[PDB]
Amino acid sequence: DGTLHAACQVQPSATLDAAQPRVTGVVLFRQLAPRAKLDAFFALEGFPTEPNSSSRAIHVHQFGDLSQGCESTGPHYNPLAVPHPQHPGDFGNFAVRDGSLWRYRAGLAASLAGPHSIVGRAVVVHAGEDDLGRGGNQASVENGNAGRRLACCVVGVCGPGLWERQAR
Amino acid sequence: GTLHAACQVQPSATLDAAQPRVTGVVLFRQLAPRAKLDAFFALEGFPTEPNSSSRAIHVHQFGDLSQGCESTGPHYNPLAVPHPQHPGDFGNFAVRDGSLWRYRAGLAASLAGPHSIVGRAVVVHAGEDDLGRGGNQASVENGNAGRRLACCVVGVCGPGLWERQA
Ligand SMILES: [Cu+2]
Ligand SMILES: [Cu+2]
Ligand SMILES: [Zn+2]
Ligand SMILES: [Zn+2]
Repeated sequence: DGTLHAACQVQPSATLDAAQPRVTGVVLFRQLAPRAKLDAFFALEGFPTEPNSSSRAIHVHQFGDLSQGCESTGPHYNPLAVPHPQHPGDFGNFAVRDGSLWRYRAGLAASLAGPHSIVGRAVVVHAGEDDLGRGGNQASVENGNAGRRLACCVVGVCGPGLWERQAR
Repeated sequence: GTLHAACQVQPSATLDAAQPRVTGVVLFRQLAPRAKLDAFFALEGFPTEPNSSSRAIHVHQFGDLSQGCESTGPHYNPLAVPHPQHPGDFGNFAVRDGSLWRYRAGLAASLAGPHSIVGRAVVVHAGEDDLGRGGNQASVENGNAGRRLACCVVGVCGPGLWERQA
């Protein structure tokens, strides 16, 4: 009703080397009301199956600009000028098992509405684990040392269908 | 403050093997929240015969590429008006030798406000928009512009693309 829905078709970065994995999938967002915390769904494939598991970071980056693949999306979206991992799109780490990632998350800080909306911004999936600001360099407090940008998408307005169908 | 947006046009995920593969960029610039929108279109990949052709580009309701361009919904119509008065009804563009290149000023779409096209879809079609003059119901809903070939989700971007791509 006042519920907001968004979607993001994660696709490999245009700038990848042949050696890098090619990650594809979907991120869905659902926010029951403007003041509500964000719910999300993440389902990705294309990670290496050996090693059989890994931890990978996903965040929101400032610009839905895929002109240089994921590189052109800019830094973590940071409308309140705070350190990582206080950015609204700091979604954290996700467990990859046998090449796949499948996870719902709730209580996210980001919004689909208002001045700090992530609609039209980028979701970026990284090669590495987010150290959550606990590493011993400046990068830790910018991006969590999450490493190379594997795959990304622009967050789009969508209907309720995708979320309803996925939930079943 | 000026707003800029970009849309990285790519072939639909759901094309068959015999359809053309159209790629390129649409850039947007809005000087103030209630200014008319300026847009730049630069695409390639159209069939090179017929050497000349006219092809429609529109904004569709949903930035949803789950089914490629098919899942982007109908034309975005926040102000409840018939085709071709939708804000993202960009009209027909001259394609010559596979390519399309055009600047349009003073479009009645917005990057700001409740009716923003940010996060919606730009869709490039195989045919020409009949601009509401086709003589049937579809004509005043979508202009009978044929199949959806290529699309993208409109993204917030910095000033750089607009300065360089012109
Ligand atoms: Cu990131
Ligand atoms: Cu269209
Ligand atoms: Zn961050
Ligand atoms: Zn229309």
